[PDB]
Amino acid sequence: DIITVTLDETTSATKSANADLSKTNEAQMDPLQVGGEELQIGGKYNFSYDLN
Amino acid sequence: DIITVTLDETTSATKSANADLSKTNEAQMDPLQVGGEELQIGGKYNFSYDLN
Repeated sequence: DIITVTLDETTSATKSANADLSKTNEAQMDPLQVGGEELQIGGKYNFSYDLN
Repeated sequence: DIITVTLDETTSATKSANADLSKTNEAQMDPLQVGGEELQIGGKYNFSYDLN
């Protein structure tokens, strides 16, 4: 038996995925000055730091 | 038995998170002058400081 087929096909598929991570640090301190002079810890260490 | 499936799928998912921290200090004092002369504590220390 003869049967006619209408070819009408349309398929479409998409997918996506993304990720992000970020972190930052910034800590800075000038040498501490008390009494007109620069404070010293130990023998050669200041009250200062720098992180980045 | 023949069953027709209509492919209609749509999924979407998002997520986000962020954080902040901040701190600052700024203390400054000029050398104290009383009586026309610069006050001295101990033998060599002023009344001044500088923090940052």
